[PDB]
Amino acid sequence: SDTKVYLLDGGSLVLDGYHVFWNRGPGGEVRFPVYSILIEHAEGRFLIDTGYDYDHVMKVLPFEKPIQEKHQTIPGALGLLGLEPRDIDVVVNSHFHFDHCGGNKYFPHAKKICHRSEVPQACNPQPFEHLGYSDLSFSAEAAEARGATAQLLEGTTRANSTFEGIDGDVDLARGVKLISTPGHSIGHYSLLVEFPRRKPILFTIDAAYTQKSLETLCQAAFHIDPVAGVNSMRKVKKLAEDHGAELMYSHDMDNFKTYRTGTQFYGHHHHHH
Amino acid sequence: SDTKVYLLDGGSLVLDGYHVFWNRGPGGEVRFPVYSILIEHAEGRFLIDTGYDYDHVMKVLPFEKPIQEKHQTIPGALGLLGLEPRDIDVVVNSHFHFDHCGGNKYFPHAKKICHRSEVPQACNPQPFEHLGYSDLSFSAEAAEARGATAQLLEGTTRANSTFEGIDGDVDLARGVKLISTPGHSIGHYSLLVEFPRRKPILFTIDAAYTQKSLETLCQAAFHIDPVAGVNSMRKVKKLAEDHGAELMYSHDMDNFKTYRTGTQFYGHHHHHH
Ligand SMILES: [Cl-]
Ligand SMILES: [Cl-]
Ligand SMILES: [Zn+2]
Ligand SMILES: [Zn+2]
Ligand SMILES: [Zn+2]
Ligand SMILES: [Zn+2]
Repeated sequence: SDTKVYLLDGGSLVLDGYHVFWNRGPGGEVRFPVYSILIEHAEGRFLIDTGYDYDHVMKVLPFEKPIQEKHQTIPGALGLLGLEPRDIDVVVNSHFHFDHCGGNKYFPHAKKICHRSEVPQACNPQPFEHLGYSDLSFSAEAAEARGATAQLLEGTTRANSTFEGIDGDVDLARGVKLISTPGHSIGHYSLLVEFPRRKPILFTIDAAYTQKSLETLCQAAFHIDPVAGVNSMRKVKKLAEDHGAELMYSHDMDNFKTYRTGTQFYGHHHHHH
Repeated sequence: SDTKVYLLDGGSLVLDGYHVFWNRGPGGEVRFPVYSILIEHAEGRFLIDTGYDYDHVMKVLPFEKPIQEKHQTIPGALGLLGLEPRDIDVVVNSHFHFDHCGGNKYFPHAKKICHRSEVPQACNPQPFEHLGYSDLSFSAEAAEARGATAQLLEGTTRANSTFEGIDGDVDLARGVKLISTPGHSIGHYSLLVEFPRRKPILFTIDAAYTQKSLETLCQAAFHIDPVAGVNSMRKVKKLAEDHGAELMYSHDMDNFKTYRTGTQFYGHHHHHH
């Protein structure tokens, strides 16, 4: 069956404008959305990222003032589509900052995929990365390494939280490509989805928070290598041009309000014939 | 004659707390001092850094709300000591962000020294570095490369604005060591001054803006490589321990108010014998 993309609306968080636009700002509170990307594909149901865990943010990062209603948890968002976590075959994480892996705990049955460097980074991050990598409930191994086993959902084991590590640009499935875009994090991935009858979508994820971020090459203040970060923005600019792909950003409220979420999706049949 | 250090008070600038403490903040306007370090040495008078140019900041970065009185320009500060720019034999720049090289224009006669990578960086900086490297009046070559020859003081030539490039930890003079501390910028240098009868001083310069910055390994948001930036903070922590050196920070108002400036200096005779 034809590839469809559903965006799982995961509520919102707040940072300073200086967090969102490194050094440029302007300052002041900025609320931004968090979402995950569900692909219904011939080869299976693939979930890219799993949003944030509300209790985690309220305990560890309450200054981010999370707003997330019951339909904006991963199980809640899947429920809107008549699905449950057990329906997802593969979970892919762009990276393991807390706002992209907070729902992994619900998928012990799924195959898990991430960049090869990301699990080791969560186990032993740079000192300035501890708060980004603060939810280790996605990995028994990383939780153990970080002294955070108390975060683990009951039933989580090393066996059911082991990732297949990947590297470079790689095909997840037919017309679904993971685009290596490191800098924001050591193994950060963006996502390119191709369709049978509409143009590709390039999900920048955290390689570019907002359209303005890309336009100005002003990345987020959270990064491990801002030189890599800029080069990954250029890679994204070009890949979208070269593919005629449409760009969708991770944490851009104005743009997010134009995005289909919930039961609305990308990849409609055309009724041409 | 015995080594003496005079701090040239160069007024102040404002940034957001998020600029000063990368990602940690808190936010809000923070005013911080800018100073240069004059060493009266047997081998000559060495000036490390030259503060900011007031007209440059008011034209290019007015949001930094510069305050600088006439005795806080480099000629003004030297005047407090009965000196003029012509009295300085060697100018060393820690790096070429505008707040450390704005007074170089006054020293065409002096030998100039900087890290080998810093002039090329000013000529062609990373896109996110353009505003840090925004005053090119210290170099005819860099001004030309950046389309900024209008910034040049009359009489400035390639001949009299050429630097001797250095690399690694190197002795500028007896008991004066330039400590390589890259990360904040590609060729950033800190400074260690040893005396005949008091403990060394390690001037962190921009490797650590404030005491709190060092204590928490929270560097400034302005950097090119934050991994290098942390490692340079560790190098500074250790070198100070190993030397029993006293730490002095670049942009720390609370600490700066305890520092000797103007006619007060470090390196007094002890009257013991
Ligand atoms: Cl569509
Ligand atoms: Cl003294
Ligand atoms: Zn992130
Ligand atoms: Zn994110
Ligand atoms: Zn600097
Ligand atoms: Zn500075």
